[PDB]
Amino acid sequence: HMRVWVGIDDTDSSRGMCTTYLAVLAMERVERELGKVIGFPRLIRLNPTIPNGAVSFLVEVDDVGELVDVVNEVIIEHAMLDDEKTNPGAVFVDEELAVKLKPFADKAIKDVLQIDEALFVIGKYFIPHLRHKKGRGLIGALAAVGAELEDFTLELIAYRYPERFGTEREYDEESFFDMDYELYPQTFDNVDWCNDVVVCIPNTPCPVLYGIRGESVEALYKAMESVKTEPVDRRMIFVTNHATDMHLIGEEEVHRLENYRSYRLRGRVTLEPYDIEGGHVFFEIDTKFGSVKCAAFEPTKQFRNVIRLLRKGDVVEVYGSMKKDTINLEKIQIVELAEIWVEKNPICPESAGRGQGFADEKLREKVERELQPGFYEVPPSARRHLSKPLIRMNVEGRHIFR
RNA sequence: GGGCCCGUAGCUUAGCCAGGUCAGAGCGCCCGGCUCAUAACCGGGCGGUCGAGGGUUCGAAUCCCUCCGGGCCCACCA
Ligand SMILES: Nc1ncnc2c1ncn2[C@@H]1O[C@H](COP(=O)(O)CP(=O)(O)OP(=O)(O)O)[C@@H](O)[C@H]1O
Ligand SMILES: N=C(N)NCCCCN
Repeated sequence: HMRVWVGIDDTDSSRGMCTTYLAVLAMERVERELGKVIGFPRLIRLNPTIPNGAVSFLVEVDDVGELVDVVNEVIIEHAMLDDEKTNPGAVFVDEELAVKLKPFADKAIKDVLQIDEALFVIGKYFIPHLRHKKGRGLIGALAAVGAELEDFTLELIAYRYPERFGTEREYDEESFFDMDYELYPQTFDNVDWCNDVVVCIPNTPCPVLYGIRGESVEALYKAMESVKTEPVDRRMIFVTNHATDMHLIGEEEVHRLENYRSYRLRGRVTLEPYDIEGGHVFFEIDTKFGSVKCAAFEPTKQFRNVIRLLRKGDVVEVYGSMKKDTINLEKIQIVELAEIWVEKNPICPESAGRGQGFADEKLREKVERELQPGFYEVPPSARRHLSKPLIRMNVEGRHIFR
């Protein structure tokens, strides 16, 4: 007998699968043909700005030889090897040898690595593996079996029947709101009571019927029963880093701010908020690094109404990814609020010269602002996987748009 | 005491000094859409009679007259 971590990534298509499904089909066979799969499989999300999830599951077979073969099959039948955007990869790391990968995984969640850095690893520990085509999978693969989970969450992922593949998903929508209604926060980020959307029911080719996140088996269990939906074929719970901010980089730990990575910076507003056709807002804040601009895009919705209130001077904390040199707000902290006054010519009942008063002074008044200090985030429909929703953070000044 | 600018939908604005698609647009906004993808025009829609008052003219947002509201500059007195 042997304990071994299986890891899979990049296997679906722009019309194929959900890599998580294959990992389940691989689990099914392993569970009835080689041994026993231990605990819940993990769905680890890697760097989200990559030019993205991976799966892993700890098994216990008698013979790793066969183990590989089996998981290779599923990968040679239920995997879209046709498309060119799909280059699968598989790893089998001995239980012990897991932790010794946490770094490599950390590096593939917060930065950008090339296939070599992954081969270099498989080599350092001579790790049984499966490359297909380019096998750019082997990156996520390892990463998935090395991802550290200090803070984690769960996700109940349901799948439809193969024959019901392609059809538009039916479900008594409303049953998810009765849902969110009584478990929340417990089960969360599943719906948007504001933008009126049921965010956990994808509209893709993947067999994924629904997908409910929460913080406990208890909640997920109650939830799965409490909701009306089309027949559920398979169903599995995944431990994930979903909603953990496990990709942000602290400004207190890097000199430059490269593109394709996520951070958390503090700064003063320099250039006021503004729009562009599309509802897209922008504003430049001053920082330790220098001139850094922030985007508060439209899908961000109800967030913009908060972003536009920022005035030159305000001290704020921006949470987001850096692309096009801009930091895409996932959330923002209003540290201190800068006061702003306005000048006006007095009246009897105007200006008469450069130095020749009017009275002598101009009417200076302190206009009260509305925007207020605290943590503001983007509403669920706009939620990013890794992005940690505030309902989870323990800090004050939280404004949770449910 | 004189010299100016500026005022079009809730905002920010094309048009205006070459007066005859008397109304374009972006944001917001109401309503929908999209997402396993942070996302640099996603859609429609309501909405203005062009600061007010008057004159010119077949005709004015558009040229002219003044007023209100903002707001600026140069002299001068002392
Ligand atoms: N840090 C990183 N740097 C570079 N490539 C990375 C990376 N982390 C992951 N990758 C690679 O990016 C590719 C992701 O492909 P997929 O896994 O198909 C996207 P997915 O999001 O997993 O597919 P899906 O959208 O159907 O869920 C894989 O090659 C993965 O190994
Ligand atoms: N709750 C989920 N399973 N998914 C919600 C994703 C929302 C952003 N697409």
